[PDB]
This record gives sequence, structure tokens and C-alpha cells, in this order.
Amino acid sequence: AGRLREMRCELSFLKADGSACFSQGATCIWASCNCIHSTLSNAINLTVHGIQDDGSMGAVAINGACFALLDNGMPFETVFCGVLIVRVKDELIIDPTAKQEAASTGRVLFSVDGHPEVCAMDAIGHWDFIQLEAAWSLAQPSASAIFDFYKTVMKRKLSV
Amino acid sequence: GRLREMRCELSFLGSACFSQGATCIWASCSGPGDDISYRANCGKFNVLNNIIHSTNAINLTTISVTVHGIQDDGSMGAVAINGACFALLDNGMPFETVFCGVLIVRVKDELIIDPTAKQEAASTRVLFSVCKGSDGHPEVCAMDAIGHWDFIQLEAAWSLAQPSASAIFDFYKTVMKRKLSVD
Repeated sequence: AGRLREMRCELSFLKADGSACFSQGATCIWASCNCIHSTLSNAINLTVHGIQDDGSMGAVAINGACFALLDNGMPFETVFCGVLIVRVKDELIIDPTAKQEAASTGRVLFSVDGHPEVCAMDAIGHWDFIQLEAAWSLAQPSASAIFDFYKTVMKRKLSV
Repeated sequence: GRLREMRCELSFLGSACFSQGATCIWASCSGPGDDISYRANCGKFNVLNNIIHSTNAINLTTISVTVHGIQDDGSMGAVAINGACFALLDNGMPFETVFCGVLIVRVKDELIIDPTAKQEAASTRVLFSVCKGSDGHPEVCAMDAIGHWDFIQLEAAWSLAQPSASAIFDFYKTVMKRKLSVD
């Protein structure tokens, strides 16, 4: 099976409360609070930019939304990943790149009780259900990995 | 539960305005072309994603698709796309890349397909969107599952979304045959 895109993220240095820069996976974008059902998860309660794209449509444009507010008085109970997995040809590659257009179908990005499992998702392509299940597993595990980074990025900012 | 009455005219002015029994929309479009977001209103991220259900073959582009529905008896997604298929049917993009789609939702145990204002509310929500294609089949083109299902509550969702879908397709034929005679 494929794997996670390499992850990294610088934090704010601006003068809003929600702030950061999700510079990860060759697709470094910054957010704060073109180069929502996904964005909302758990209230209470209840604004992002992409500097460059060569990979994850949502994974980056979604994770970047969490950091900012996680580092913003808002608790960590409401965390979300949320990985995207593009099913290509046979088997499954994890995360995208320029190897994304050949996604065929492809394009299942679960916007993933904040311990393991799913909260939401989306599928796009002329494909059966036998496949989506292969994404019920392996996907959220990689998802677990990023929640750990989460903690770790937010393991340096609280104590610097 | 299941599908419902269907009110679809083309005399609105190309113009169409679908209406699944309790729900209803009033759409529009363009051929050549050269807040609460979209799809739609009642009485910073993405692009109101559902527009992807709209997008062998393209055009078939500077194409408009002003759609609205004051009679939003829940099921806004399904109707907002069902009628979005007739709007340009006046322009007459032949049976090929038309579409539905049905938004069956999960309620406690077992299933109810085409909900209500009250039913669709206390739901705890898939939105099967799909286009026939090569042969009779629908060939699922999209879904927007939310909550907790996976296979068990989806393997039996592709099912209903099938018969009640091949059925609705026919109504499109029933509407084409309508004015393919009167004019």
C-alpha cells in the first residue's frame, strides 16, 4: 500500500487569533482565522489560502484549517485529519502529486470520538463499493499518524 | 419511504423547474455562453462542491446554471440536481450524460430513501449522484456520505439507489416524449 505525504508546518508570525502555515507535502499553503461541509465538524463552535498545489486537494487545504484554530483557545476534542486517497488503476496509492491526475477514480477524501475513526467523506468517480472499503482501512491509520503530528506540532508551540 | 410525485415543466421561460412532491426548484442555463453559496437558496472553501455532480462528454464552457428552490422540503441536494437535468434538457443535450441524483439517508436501523422535512432532519445522509452512460445502468458518479456507515450501510444503499434511479431516468424520457410531440 501507498503512504502519507511527508508533513511539515511552520506556525504564525503575524500581527488574527487563528494563525499558522501548513507548509507540507510539496503543497505549502498558509491559513488563519487558487494556485465547507469538509471544514465544519464539531460545535461549539460554530478562511484559508493555497500558495502552491501539486498534491492533496483537501488533505492540505483541510489540515491547514485545523492547526490555526487548534492553536487558538479552541479545544483539541474536535480534531479532524482529514486524509485524501486517490485510487489509481490497480491497488491504492496514498496521497497525491502530479501522479494525481491519473487518479482515474480515485478521489475519496474522508474528512475524518477523536481517537481513530471517520466523521465525514466524499467520493468522486465511476466506481463500485468493493473499493471504498479498502479505504475504510489504511486511510484512517495514516489519519492516526497526523493526529500525532498534531499533538507534536502543538507539543512545541505550548512549550517554546 | 421512497420517491414521490414529480412536477416538471419546461414552459417556464430554455427553462425548467423540478419538484419532487414536497420539494421543488426553478432552474435555468446557458448553451454557448460565449453568501449561503450555491445549490441553493430557499424561501471560503471549495465551490459548493455539489457542482461536480453537474460536471463522454463535455459540452458534450461558459455555461450558466442558475438554480433555485423556494419549496425546499429537505432533500435539497437531490432535487437541485434532478431538475438541473431538465433545465438544459430544453436545449436538448440528448440522453447520455444527464443525471439524477437520489439522496437516500440513514435513519437509526434499516433505511428510508426519499425523506421529508421532518424525516431528513432527524436523519443520522448519503447523496447518491450518478449518470447512466453507456447502457441502461446509472454508473454511480458521486456520493457525499456523512456519519457512520461504511459497507453495511452503503452496500444496501447502492441497491435502492438503483431501482428508484433507473425509474426516475424514465421520467426524463417521459418529459422528452411529452414535448417531442406537442412541438
